Amino acid sequence: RDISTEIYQAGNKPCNGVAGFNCYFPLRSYSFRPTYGVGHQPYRVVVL
Amino acid sequence: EIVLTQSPGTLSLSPGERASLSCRASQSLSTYLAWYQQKPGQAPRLLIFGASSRASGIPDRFSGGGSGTDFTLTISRLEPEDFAVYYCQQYGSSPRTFGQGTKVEIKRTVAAPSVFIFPPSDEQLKSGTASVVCLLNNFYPREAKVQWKVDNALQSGNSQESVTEQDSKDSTYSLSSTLTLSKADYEKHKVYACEVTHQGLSSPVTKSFNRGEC
Repeated sequence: RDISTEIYQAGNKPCNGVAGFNCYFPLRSYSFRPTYGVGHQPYRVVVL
Repeated sequence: EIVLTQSPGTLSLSPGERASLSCRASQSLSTYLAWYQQKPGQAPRLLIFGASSRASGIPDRFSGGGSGTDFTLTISRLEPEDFAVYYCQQYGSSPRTFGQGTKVEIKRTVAAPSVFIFPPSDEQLKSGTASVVCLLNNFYPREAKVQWKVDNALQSGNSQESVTEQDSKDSTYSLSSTLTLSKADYEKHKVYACEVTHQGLSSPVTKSFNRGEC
């Protein structure tokens, strides 16, 4: 399990802790709506 | 591969303030579509991502809209530079797919085409392959119909159609159609004719020549 929120570095230039070009927040918001298609629709998953 | 199509195959509009582009997808994309502008002779450039948020380095005039099945791209202000082929790509569901694309034409006064027919050269006849070239000059709209008639009989599938890009000075399109025949086949038919049907033309124009300049 990785919970790090450090800005990803995709460029030679130092990220600087600012999500500029070539620096993007690793976590991306996930969007769910009732109208959305079944594939997009959220599924609760538990693995034993 | 999700099936996606662009509602206008080609749109012709003047360089003013009106533009609209529509893409329809069989399966709902849940607001996950992008638009790309490809200039002729140039690599495609991202215009918008997600159909809601403008990409960096993209002018404010460009706008995106629509959700799920229906996606609409509208340009509030149009400039000559803007005209280009536009492709919408679906990335919501793997595999990613690209739309066929829509070219935005420049509106100009409708013009009847100029038809030129050239008989095959003697050197070409010596080679043994005879080609008849039909030339269309300064015809708008781009869409046109060329039919080859030999001895008053239509010919299909033996012709290749070549269209130049819209001319900058007068916004006009030129089309060349080539009919390829063997020397024996060319000898068999005395008369070669090409029928062109265009919006500008009041009636279809047929241009013909007799074999050996008869």
